[PDB]
Amino acid sequence: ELRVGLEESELWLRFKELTNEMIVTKNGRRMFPVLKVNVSGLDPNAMYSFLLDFVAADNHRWKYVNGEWVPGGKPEPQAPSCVYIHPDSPNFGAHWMKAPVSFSKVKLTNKLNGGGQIMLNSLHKYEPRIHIVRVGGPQRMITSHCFPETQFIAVTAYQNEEITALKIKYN
Ligand SMILES: Cc1cccc(C(=O)N2CCC(C(N)=O)CC2)c1
Repeated sequence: ELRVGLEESELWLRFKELTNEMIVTKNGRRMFPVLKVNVSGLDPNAMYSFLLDFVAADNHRWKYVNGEWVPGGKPEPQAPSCVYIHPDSPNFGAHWMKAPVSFSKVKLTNKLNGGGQIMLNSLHKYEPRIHIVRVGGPQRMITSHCFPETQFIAVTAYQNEEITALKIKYN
């Protein structure tokens, strides 16, 4: 069975219990913590591409009001985010299973941009999601996995200084 696990869940859970935040910029900012995924049960010899996207966890705008994140009352449907291809793609099962698949080079932006960068809506809450796509093979196959532990609100600057401190402590 294809097994997908989150590396350093311990640390992600510290961020999550405070409400995690990720900076977005016009040029695009890398993520801390980095999404690192443990994958077992691939065909070592089959060919796969690893895809990352961000699901809008709800349809609301969030604001930091008197030291607390609170959703707006005016939901709007959230268009699905663009997909980031792990730059090791495509590659053999063996490659993907020999070390955690680490999305260290994805950049989160607030502006439609050249390419690579993933545009998110500021003050929306996001749930990272991967797709493992069997490529080249006779039968195309996709397996998808969500990472609740890695939810965050996209921000142009940190609101909760407890997050600022955790980010610095662990970077
Ligand atoms: C058919 C399929 C499905 C999913 C992912 C891929 C893939 O790994 N790339 C990377 C290289 C290319 C690019 N320009 O980034 C796009 C296709 C291919």
